[PDB]
Amino acid sequence: GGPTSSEQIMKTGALLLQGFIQDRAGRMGGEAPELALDPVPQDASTKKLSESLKRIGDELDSNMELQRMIAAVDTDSPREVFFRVAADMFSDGNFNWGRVVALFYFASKLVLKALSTKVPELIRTIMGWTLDFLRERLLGWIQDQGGWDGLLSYFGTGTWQTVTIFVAGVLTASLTIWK
Repeated sequence: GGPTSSEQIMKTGALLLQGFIQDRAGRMGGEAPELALDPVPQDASTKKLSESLKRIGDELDSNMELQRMIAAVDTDSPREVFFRVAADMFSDGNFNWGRVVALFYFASKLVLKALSTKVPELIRTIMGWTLDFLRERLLGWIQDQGGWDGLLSYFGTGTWQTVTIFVAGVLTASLTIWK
């Protein structure tokens, strides 16, 4: 399977994270135009997947408990908090798509806080952390699931707002451990 190839899984991860960031920070992704990361085009399927992730992210953006905990995160040096939260969400050795979405949402939120200073740098740095965690911890599971396509089934039509309560809850819980 082509979507089961590690290269395709990484590329879709990068494109999903990029689109998440370029929604609330605008073109240039970061800031400095000579350092902007080009938006790599999405095929129809990846666009459907990005649009779904946008709506789930918008729902998470209205979860005030989650937003309070995200806001508490120091974005000067976010290495420690990012990796502790990422590890914590997967510490039971299990995987599900809600945790993946929670991770990519969290990564994108951290970048948009670092919107203060060094955005193209924090964008690259946090994107790198996220894709490294994807490759080291999640890629095999995504391969065994047949690619990114399975994400949509986790939220279901007409139940995705219910599912997002549980997504917010796992991310909120991890951030509480590091509060």
